[PDB]
Amino acid sequence: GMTQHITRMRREIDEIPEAVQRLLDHGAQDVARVAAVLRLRDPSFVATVARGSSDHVCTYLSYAAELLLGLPVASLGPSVASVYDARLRLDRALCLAVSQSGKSPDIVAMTRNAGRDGALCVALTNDAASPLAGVSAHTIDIHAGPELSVAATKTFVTSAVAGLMLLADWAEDDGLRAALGNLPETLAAASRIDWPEMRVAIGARPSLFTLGRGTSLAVSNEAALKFKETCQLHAESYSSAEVLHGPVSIVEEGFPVLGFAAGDAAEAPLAEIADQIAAKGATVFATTGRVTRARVLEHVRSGHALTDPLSLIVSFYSMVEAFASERGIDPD
Amino acid sequence: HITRMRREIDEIPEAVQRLLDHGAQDVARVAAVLRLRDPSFVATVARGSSDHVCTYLSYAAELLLGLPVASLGPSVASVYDARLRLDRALCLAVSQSGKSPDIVAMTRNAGRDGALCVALTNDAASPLAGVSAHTIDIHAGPELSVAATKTFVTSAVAGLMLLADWAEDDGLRAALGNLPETLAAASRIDWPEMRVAIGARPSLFTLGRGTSLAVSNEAALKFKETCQLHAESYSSAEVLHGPVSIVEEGFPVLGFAAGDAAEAPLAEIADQIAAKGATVFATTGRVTRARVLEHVRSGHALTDPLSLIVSFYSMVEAFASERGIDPD
Ligand SMILES: [Cl-]
Ligand SMILES: [Cl-]
Ligand SMILES: [Cl-]
Ligand SMILES: [Cl-]
Ligand SMILES: [Cl-]
Repeated sequence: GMTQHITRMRREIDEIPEAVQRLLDHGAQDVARVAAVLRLRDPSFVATVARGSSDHVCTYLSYAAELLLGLPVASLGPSVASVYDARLRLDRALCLAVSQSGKSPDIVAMTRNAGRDGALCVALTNDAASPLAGVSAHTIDIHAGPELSVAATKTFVTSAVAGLMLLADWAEDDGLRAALGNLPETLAAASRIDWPEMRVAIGARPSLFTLGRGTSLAVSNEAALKFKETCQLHAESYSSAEVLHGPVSIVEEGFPVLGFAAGDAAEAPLAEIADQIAAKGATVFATTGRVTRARVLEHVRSGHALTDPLSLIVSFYSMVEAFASERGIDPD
Repeated sequence: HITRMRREIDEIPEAVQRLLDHGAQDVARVAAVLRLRDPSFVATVARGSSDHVCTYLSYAAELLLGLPVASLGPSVASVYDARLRLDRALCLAVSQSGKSPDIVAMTRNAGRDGALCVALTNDAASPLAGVSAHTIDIHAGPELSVAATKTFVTSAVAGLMLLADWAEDDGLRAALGNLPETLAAASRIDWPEMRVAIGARPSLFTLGRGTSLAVSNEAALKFKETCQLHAESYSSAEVLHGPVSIVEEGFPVLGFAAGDAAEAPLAEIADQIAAKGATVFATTGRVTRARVLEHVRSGHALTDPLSLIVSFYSMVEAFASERGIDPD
């Protein structure tokens, strides 16, 4: 009938592909200009400033910068500025600040101090007129549009895409630029996956372990965050290289395990651990054809190692929304 | 009949004294190298509890020396074998055994790529030592318990000694020098009221702000490892904004506050949470709603967290032994 029965979370997941398209179209110029400044200034290291889901974006971008450009990336605790007002040596540094609204006093303070202390500050934000924009040398509008879902899926995806576009223009990497260019298609496909077998597993045992290795650890961390946020159920993210050596036995917990595998150098080791876990009797799923014991999760590859995780997180978001809506949990 | 964990905690003060006695020359040598090298940044390489030590040392280096500190994901070397730009950097690797192939690989590659690699380890003959330019033996000695309490304290102390000598910081050196006395005092505290709260509602939330977040993180880890009960560590500036309501969970909250600029904001958030009905304890006499936890100050802001974590280890050991939990 006339009453619509689509959650805000789902509405925003179905807007992710076009949001990325708007960022690719409308943000291309600003991104190219900042990349030109970076090639000229030629900084020798990167500092990131962020909190919450924005910090998972920063983790993603830290792997991307290190793998593409070889630049070491330091995550700066905002208290260094906001509590201690320490003087840092940031000449020759890019400071990358990531924040949906750009209002957080701590993020603004750290970004302001970074500039004072020599860094070229670039903000990735959904509000170009925010306080953060005002303390940065450059602002890249992520073109996420208004978020009404607490999942804030558009903000995560577009933040990461904005940072990847910058890195790709800075590195002058045509393979990555091509993959980025095709993301709306890839993400559209990814949003049509909702992993019914995982939803049944979680319904049976309602907590979740996520795994990542290398770059995909950033989306594994994001996935655990948003699962807690939207479903009010417990989740924990681990490196697949550390999961078998932590405080608690993952297998003894009896909860489903989801391995985030991108088509990169970490795909094989992730698959290997996923299978080892499944061989102990645990319920394990992984986003790769390489697993022989763990269950293969439907996924869409992107054309490049660094864009692959964005496709996986879109599929995850879609799984979580379906899980919640069919159980009468409106995330919002 | 004391537990191995209690015996381990009791050994902490002497272990720190041996580090001061037998590690001072090695630390002074490396500090002299660094002081003249004047690296523009620091990278850290660690996993598990050693990564909490790295967090602690990251804050210490930023606040003392103004150098930004980058935590390097070991897969960058072990999986991707990426070429990094680490010219002139200090790369600090922290590992009890120094055997982890990922830690060894990231450190080896850090050196390959220009960093001066310094290992803080309990085994000077380990593979990690073998790929480092300098090795500082932490003098932790054998781990007696899964809590691995000496390893954490001595690793941090070794890092702090290095930073204090590099910075030529008399006040920090003084505090470090008195650590065995401070930590002996700290080990005699076991927070009985906290144990009652945790017994009643057996999960724990720990908080820190700035430097003390390192020990907050360590605390949650070791509570989980020793007791097999859930714990999670948050920045006090973020705890009221996370995906799950801390007050609504109904579990005790432990605020770690050092005698630094973060003490007041930690105490304020601790009181806000307490004002909402949660059971909150904090290591500061500045809270007026949350309960004050007995604690020993050390003579320097940067050494204060080591006192707090020793008291915490003592509380956990008492909590576990009383309830029939044998961590070991
Ligand atoms: Cl923010
Ligand atoms: Cl990893
Ligand atoms: Cl290790
Ligand atoms: Cl008490
Ligand atoms: Cl903090």
